[PDB]
Amino acid sequence: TLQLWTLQLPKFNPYMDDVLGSWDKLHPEALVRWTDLPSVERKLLAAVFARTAPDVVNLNPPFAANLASKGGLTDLTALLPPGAEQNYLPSVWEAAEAGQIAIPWYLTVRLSLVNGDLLRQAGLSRAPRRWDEVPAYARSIRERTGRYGLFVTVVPDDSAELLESFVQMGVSLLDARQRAAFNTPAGRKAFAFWTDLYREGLLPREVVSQGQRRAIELYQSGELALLASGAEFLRSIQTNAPGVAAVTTPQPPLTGSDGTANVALMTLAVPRQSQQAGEAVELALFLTNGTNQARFAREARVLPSSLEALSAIRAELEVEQPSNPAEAQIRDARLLSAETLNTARVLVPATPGVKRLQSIIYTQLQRAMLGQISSDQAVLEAEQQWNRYASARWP
Repeated sequence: TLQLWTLQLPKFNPYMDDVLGSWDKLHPEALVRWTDLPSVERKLLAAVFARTAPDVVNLNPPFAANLASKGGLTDLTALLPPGAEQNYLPSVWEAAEAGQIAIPWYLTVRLSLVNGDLLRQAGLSRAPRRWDEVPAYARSIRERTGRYGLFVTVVPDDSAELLESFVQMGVSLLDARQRAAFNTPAGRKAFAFWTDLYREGLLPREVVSQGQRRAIELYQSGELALLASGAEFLRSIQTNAPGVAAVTTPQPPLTGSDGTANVALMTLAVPRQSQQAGEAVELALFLTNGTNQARFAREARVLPSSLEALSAIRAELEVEQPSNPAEAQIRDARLLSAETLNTARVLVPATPGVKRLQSIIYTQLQRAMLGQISSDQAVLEAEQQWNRYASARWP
């Protein structure tokens, strides 16, 4: 039997129950036992210590790089059928220094869910689309409505949107040698950007202590004018808070002057300890073929990495006839995500130790937002702490 490990998937039990069921009908010799987890490295280490490593593991570019730098992922090129990469988007297939360590699965382009009713209360007609327009926008929301314009968490190991904003703001995080590269005019400007927003009462005070689940809660309460989220969460807004969804419009995500948006890549990898690597590759290919990826794109309102499924999903969206405004809203969001994908890139560099770097930056930025140190003081402390870590790991 094979053990499949997926990341943060309750709402998608029926999808998994059918596709894995189909797999079990096709491959009775390698039945799948599925476990979904949130905190992934601790559980992989325990299974590998017991010499019971899973066969297919769901990863993202940052975590996949930490594992592959240590020789833990199978080079799939040896086992992949010839012309298997032809079935995937080339930009996302090549998004995996240790060879081909992962097969692309699905991906998400997050949009700006804008509360249009809060905008009219603030005397605004639309939400900003670039970060240098965020302060003026946030002030108008804060003073005329009392609500908050946006919510970006600085809890060290929560969402990476803050670190992604650094990249969108032109900040260079690491050089070749893995040394700190953000003590630059861009990095100091980015640190001051977030410090000044918090100190001026423009951000919710709990951004230093709560993650995107609080942002979700604030938007559904009508207390957040812009929520960085995808199409799938829009349907739960429709059910949980119809008053807010009725005045919600999907909008392009916030970017920097370069325009690039972020895309969250989900992949499937085969640990080197796996004793059924060939069957594991077959399972990863089955989960990511045209039919299964298209079906998951519909049920999850997500974008696939399969060319066949991506074109099929784009085609269904262009000719979909929604029966009510709710379905039309969901169609508008999914279509905007599919259109944004042509300009979106992966922004957190798929390098080892990026979560250590995120934690150091978020911690120092947090000290500056609370007024315990200056912004430049946070930059220096972050730079020196990262170089402490980087000299020990990569001398």
